[PDB]
Order: sequence, then structure tokens, then C-alpha cells
Amino acid sequence: ARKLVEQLKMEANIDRIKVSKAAADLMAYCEAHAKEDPLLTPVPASENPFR
Amino acid sequence: RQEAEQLKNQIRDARKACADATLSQITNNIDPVGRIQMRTRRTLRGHLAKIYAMHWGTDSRLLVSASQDGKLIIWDSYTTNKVHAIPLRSSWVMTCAYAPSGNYVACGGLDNICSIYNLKTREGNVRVSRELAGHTGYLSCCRFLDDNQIVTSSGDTTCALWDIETGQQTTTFTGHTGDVMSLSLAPDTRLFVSGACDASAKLWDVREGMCRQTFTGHESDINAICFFPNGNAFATGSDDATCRLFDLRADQELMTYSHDNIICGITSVSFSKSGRLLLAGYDDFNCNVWDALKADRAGVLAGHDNRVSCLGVTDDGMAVATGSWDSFLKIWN
Amino acid sequence: TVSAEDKAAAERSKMIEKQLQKDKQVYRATHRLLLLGADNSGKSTIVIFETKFQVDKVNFHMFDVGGQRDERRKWIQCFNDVTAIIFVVDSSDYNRLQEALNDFKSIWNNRWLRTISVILFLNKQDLLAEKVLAGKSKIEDYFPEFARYTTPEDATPEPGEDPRVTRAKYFIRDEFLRISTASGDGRHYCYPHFTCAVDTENARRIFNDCRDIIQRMHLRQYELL
Amino acid sequence: ETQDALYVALELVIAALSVAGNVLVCAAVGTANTLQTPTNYFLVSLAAADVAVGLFAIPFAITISLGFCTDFYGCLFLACFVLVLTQSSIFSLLAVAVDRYLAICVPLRYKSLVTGTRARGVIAVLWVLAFGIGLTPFLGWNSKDSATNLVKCLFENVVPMSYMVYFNFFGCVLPPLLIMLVIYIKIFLVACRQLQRTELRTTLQREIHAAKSLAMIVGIFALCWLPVHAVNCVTLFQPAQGKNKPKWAMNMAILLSHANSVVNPIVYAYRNRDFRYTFHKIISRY
Ligand SMILES: N#Cc1c(N)nc(SCC(N)=O)c(C#N)c1-c1ccc(OCC2CC2)cc1
Repeated sequence: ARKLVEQLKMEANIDRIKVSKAAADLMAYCEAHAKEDPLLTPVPASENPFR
Repeated sequence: RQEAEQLKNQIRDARKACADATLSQITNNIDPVGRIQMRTRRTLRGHLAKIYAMHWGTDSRLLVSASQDGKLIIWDSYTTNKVHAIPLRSSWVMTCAYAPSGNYVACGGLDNICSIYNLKTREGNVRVSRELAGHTGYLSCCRFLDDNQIVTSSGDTTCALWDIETGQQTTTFTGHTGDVMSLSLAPDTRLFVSGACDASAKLWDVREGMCRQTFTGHESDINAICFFPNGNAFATGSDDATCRLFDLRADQELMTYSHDNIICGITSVSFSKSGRLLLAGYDDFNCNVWDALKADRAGVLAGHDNRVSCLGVTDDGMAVATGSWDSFLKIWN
Repeated sequence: TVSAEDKAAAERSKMIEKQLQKDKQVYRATHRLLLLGADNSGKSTIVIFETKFQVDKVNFHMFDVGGQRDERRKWIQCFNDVTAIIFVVDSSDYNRLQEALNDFKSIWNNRWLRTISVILFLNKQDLLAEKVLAGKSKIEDYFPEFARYTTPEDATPEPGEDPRVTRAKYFIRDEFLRISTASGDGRHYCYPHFTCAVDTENARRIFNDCRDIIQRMHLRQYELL
Repeated sequence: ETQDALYVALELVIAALSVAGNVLVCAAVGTANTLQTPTNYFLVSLAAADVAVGLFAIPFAITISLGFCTDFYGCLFLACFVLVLTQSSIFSLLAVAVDRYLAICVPLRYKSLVTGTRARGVIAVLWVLAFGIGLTPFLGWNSKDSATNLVKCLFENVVPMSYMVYFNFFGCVLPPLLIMLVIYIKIFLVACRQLQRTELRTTLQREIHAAKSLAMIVGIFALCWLPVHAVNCVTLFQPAQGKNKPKWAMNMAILLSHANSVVNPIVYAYRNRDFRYTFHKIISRY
């Protein structure tokens, strides 16, 4: 009943940032932690526990 | 009555107002990953029927598997040994979980009861510790927060927060119209997402108890959901052979992963450790690897002889475990 | 090279494997049947959630799930390897009949049940006879094709029954048979049966039409049928 | 010696083809997870027996037919090893036929009766019986009393014809043929009844197709095995025309019997759906 239109009100008040800032943040996080991703770049077989 | 349309249009144009540029125009400069090859290091056998769920441990050493015989099996990822084989009461289960402390396991299915099993006992055997009997529909997935709380999603268009010692639920989320099929937590352990059968997704609050944001953009059923490592995005998969990436603060979609040669559906979705690789389990008897930032295929993990229903990446990024309906598990590295 | 703890774990693994091997033989020698129906159909008394019975030293397992709602498109994917689906329908209630037919259309055309056969049980026929003998029956109102219907000569009427009861029974049988032969091509079939409230021969019927399906499948796998 | 050289050439061709096909089948089974069923174990046993015939029996048969002088037991050894593998193949065919009969005529109890352990035991007993049957001549059923002509290596100069007729043919070959014929007649009748039920001109076409498919299996076995054992009975029962018979008539007969090793994979394995699916997947992936 009135609960749906009541609930939509707080969804209306949320402020939104630009898409560019979020994309830049995603880019920065992905590029920063690229040295500790064994799946993206393989590790030497000496330290690999699966062999 | 008629105010809902005006509010929805206001939301629609408010979202469009903030859209500046797409991810493609910003990612057209980074170097592509290339091609990724993966091989099966270990093959795990011992089940008789289809495998429905799997969850890695916190130490990247142990994992638990659930099948249609009503039997949970705890393996060892290195030596391919078996530690525990717990038989269940109801043979129809469709979920499993592993406690973050390595002391408890969770299970549920069509029997509408959530079962908690204790592992580190003083007698060497496994016994039922607690049973939760509040829901009015079949359970879909349950996840742990600590050794005293659990979050469950069932088929009665509701989600529930429980307290193990007290035994009764403390908070219920009732904002959906169709039965929920998947949910995922967040690293900060304060918000969690849910995807239901009404072609929509929602973000909830653990302590507020009310919904905050809703997302739409799919045309059919939403099967599996995941969460980004940083905490500001999540990925969704649907039966349209479509994955979609949803950002948290802009309240919009960012990218869509799809192809013209894929007709079947999607059963499981997972991320990598750095957030660069997105693994998807399709219904054409093989999985797929996507680059989350460029929308380009990187490889195919085609080694199964039936439907793929499981997927998971360790906490250290070492290997990825895949289950299927032929009672076998595979570990790729 | 191998420490004591590793061998201790290996012994436990061997014990677990032995137990699983013991359980496999029991699991592999049981035929599973899925029971479906609606409320006020008498599914409770045919042979509340699970039932185990054996006939001629052959085991069976019957599952009856009813804690869900009208929509069942989700959890029906699990039962893609059951031997047969038992469907129980009522014949006394005339107005709540077309809906039942629609329910059957949902099962026969589901994408996950292409190679699963259906055994049909028309129940509550003693009530049907009492309702059709009395003047309260108005079949032409609910179904206006029944007035011009004719008794099939291929039928096997039970001696001592009025022709009206035979017509009423066989019209309802043919209504489901039309849907049964409307679609499907050599993958699954329908077996109609007439069942009363206190019948005792259901197990033998299930045994026979369960043997037939397995024989047909085995004949098909060698490309003879 | 043109005919003798031609016989050896065709024997070598047959052996090479048999080993190639049966090794292909065995490798296909070994590397497929979905093909590890109790039914396929008998097919693997048949393929292994055919490999053994192709690689070992054919050179031994050529060496026996060459006709050089050596000792007695050394020459009997080759004949015994020739006999054992063929007997094992004969038994494997009967095992497969019995498996199909159980699969069709008793469908509800098929799974409770046929399992991995029982299949392994059946294979073990079947292979032990072949060794027992082939090693009978070493017990004393020989011809050293005459010692033929230190002895010229011919099959007829070591193993007597009474052993070939009374013990081998009437004791280890004919009853399997009768059992397979009866089993396949019963299967055909069962198939025809269900065809009649399901139908209610195409029905007769399907019945004819099923009859042909079932009859070819027995026809191949009979055509491959009967001519070889007919000549021994002709020679033993009446010696008049047996003494003066064409020399080549035997050789082709022997060849025909070895042909059964190269036809078995096509009839039993390649026709099955699972094998075709596995072959297609392997070809596409690699
Ligand atoms: N008889 C005879 C005979 C024979 N007179 N010569 C040769 S070899 C020299 C040659 N070219 O003639 C061979 C050979 N090899 C045989 C033979 C072959 C197959 C046999 O399996 C019988 C089956 C039931 C199990 C038994 C015997």
C-alpha cells in the first residue's frame, strides 16, 4: 500500500557521485594490487603448493 | 497510488544526470591482459550424485562439499585426503558454509531448517549443535558473520538474521516479491547484497534493518551474486547469458559482459584476488574467464562433463575450485 | 619421508572410503519416484514427506514435498533423474478441474522433465458415481462437449455399472489423454489408472508400469526401438 | 611357396589392423570418466583379448606353419598359446551376450545384480578357464608316442584331431553359440512386442531393422568360426576324402577365424552412443 511510496522517499534523497570518479577508483585499486595476484601472473613452481 | 510513477521517473532521471562517461572510454588505454592457461592440479572423487555447493576455508587448506545423497565431505586441498564425512537427515540440500574460525559448518535445503554442525568436539565425533526453524520456504544460501550470527536467504521472499545461542531470529528483511536465489556479504561485515527472482538486486543494512538501494537492468532471473574486494561494486549473472557490474555509490550499471555465441544460463560468479579477473560458470559444460575492466575473454576452463554449479577462489589467490553434476571436484592453478 | 601424522590421516581416509563404498551399494539399488498433486486430492493415502516400500524384493522411495507454494519452476530441476512422476487428480470436484489440467500442462512441457514419464491416478470415484447418479450433476454446464460424447467401444466396463458412470469416467480419462498425446515424441508416456479410496492394488500397478519404462529405456539405448 | 607367402602377408595385415583398432578402443575407455560402467568392462576385456591375439598369436601361427625342425614341448608351447587367447575371446563374447540379456529381460533387478565386484570376478574366472582349457595338452594329450617323423613343427604333428573335435569344438564353442542364439531370439521377441504396443507400414520397417541388427551379430560369429572347425570334423569322422583335400582350403579357413578379431570393435563398440560421444569430444578438443 503506502509502504512502497513511503520507502521510495529515502531512496530519492541519496546523493550520487560522477561515474568518472568511481571508474578512476576502480582503475587505481586494480593497478595498485597487481603484484599479489597469482592468478593474473604465475608464480614460480618452487613456492607453488599445488604440483 | 499515482505518486509511484512520478517518484520512479524522478529516480530515473536523477540517475541519468550523474552519468558522465562509460568504462570503455576510460579503459581504452590500459594494456590487455592477454591469454590465460590453467591446468587441473587435483581431481577429487568420492561423491555419488550431483554436487550443489562448495565453500573454501579461511586458511586456504580445507574445503567442504555437499551433494544430493545428504552428505557433507571435508577434504584436504593438498594431499587429496578426507577428514570428515557427515551424513544428513534430509537428502535434499542446496547450500553449505564454512565458519571463519574453522569450528562450524552450515547446511540447508528443501527441509526448511538451517543446520549448524560442530567440528572441534571433545569426543572425536560430529553432532548437530543447533537447528533454525523459522522460515516458511526452501533455503537458498546462508553465510556466517562470526561464531554467533548467521544470515539466511530462503524462498519466502524474505531474508533473516539469526543468533545461534538464543535460537530465534532478530531481524527480517521483507522487501522482495520473488524468492531470493543468492546473496553475498562484504569485507567490512556491515552491508550485504541480495538477488531475487523478480529480476532485481538490493543492498541491505545489518543493523538498520531496512533497504538502502535497489538496482534493475536484467530481463530475467538472477542466479548468482558476488562482491568486489574493495567494497564498492558487485557482479550479477542471469539466465540471459549476461553478467553485469554494478557500482555502489553512483547507483548505476557500469559494464555488461555477454557474447552472441552463448545461449545457456549462468550458475556461479566469482572474482579474483585483485579484482582483475571474473570467473563465471555457464551451463554449456564449461566455465569462462572475463577481464573485469575490458570485457574480453581470456580463457576457457573446459574440463567437466556436465553442468557446472560451483565456483570459488581462495583468500590468497592460489587456486580455484570447481564442482559439477558428475560427482567430481577439480582444482585449477 | 612421511611423518606419523600423515599416515594417521591416511588411515582415517581409508576408513571413510570404506564407509562410502558400503553406502554406494545401498544407494544404487533403489528406484526413486516423485509424487505430485494438489490439495483435496487424497495423495496422503495412496500406498507425509517420505515413504519406503518394497515389492517382490524390489525397493522404492516416494517423496512428497508440499511446503512450497503454487510456483514450482525452481526446485523441480533437482528431480531430473527420478524414475517416474506420480500425478494424483480428483474427479468428484467438477469446477476445480480445468485448473488441474493446466497444472498437468506445466509438468508435461517442462524443459527439465523431457525424459521423465508420468503415472496418472484418477481418485475418488465412489464419490463420482454417487454424484453422477443423483440429479445434481450438470456436466454440460461446466463442459459442453460432454453432451455429444460417445462411449468408446475399446473400453473394458466393469459389470454392474450404469453406462452413465462409464461415460463420466472415460470423458475425464480422454481429457488428460488428449494433452498426453498432444506433444512428445517417443521420450515419455502416460499410464492412466482408475483408483478408489480404499484400493489395495496400487503397489502392483506401480511395479508393472515401472518395469515397462526401464525395459523401454534399455531397448532404446541399443537403438532397437 | 607363393600361396604360403600370401597367407603370411594377409596374416600380418590382419594382425596390424586388429592391434590398431583394439588399442584405440582400450585407450578410449581408459581416459574417459563417464565410460567406467560395469557394462564396458566386458568390452575392455574383449579388446584386450583381441590385442593379445593380434600381437602374439599371429606370429606364433606363422612360425608353426613355416615348418622347421625343433623339439617337442617347444613346438607345443606355441600351439597352446595360440589356443588360449581365442578361447578367451570366445568366452568374452558370451559374457557380453549374457550382460545384454540381463539388461533387457530383467530390468528392475539389473542394477542389484551387475556390479563392479561381480564383473571383476567373472572376468577373472573367465580368463582362468581359458588358461585351463589351453594347457590341457601338456597334461599328456600329445602325439609324442608317434613323435611325427627332433620333430617337424606342424600343428597336426603335435595336437591330435580328437582333442580338436571332441573337447574343443563340441565342448567349448557350440554351447556358447546356442546360448547367444537363444538370447538374441528372446530379445527380438521382446522388442517386437513393445514395438507393437508403441505403434498403437513403419512398424514393419522398424521390426525388420531390429531383426537385421540382431541377426548380424550371430551371423558374423558363425561365419568366422564354423569353417575352421568343420574341416577337422570332416577329416576325423571320414578319412577317405580328408586324406586327399586341397591344401589351401585349410589356410583361408584359419584366416577367416582371425578376421573375427578385427570386426568385433565395429559391431560392439563404435555403434554405442557413449563411444561416439567420447570420440567426437576428443576429436573436437584435440
Ligand atoms: N585346427 C587347427 C589349426 C591348424 N591345423 N593349423 C594352424 S597354423 C598352420 C596353418 N597355416 O595351417 C592353426 C593355428 N593357428 C590351427 C588352429 C587355429 C585356431 C584354433 O582355435 C580354435 C578356436 C576354438 C578356439 C585351433 C587350431
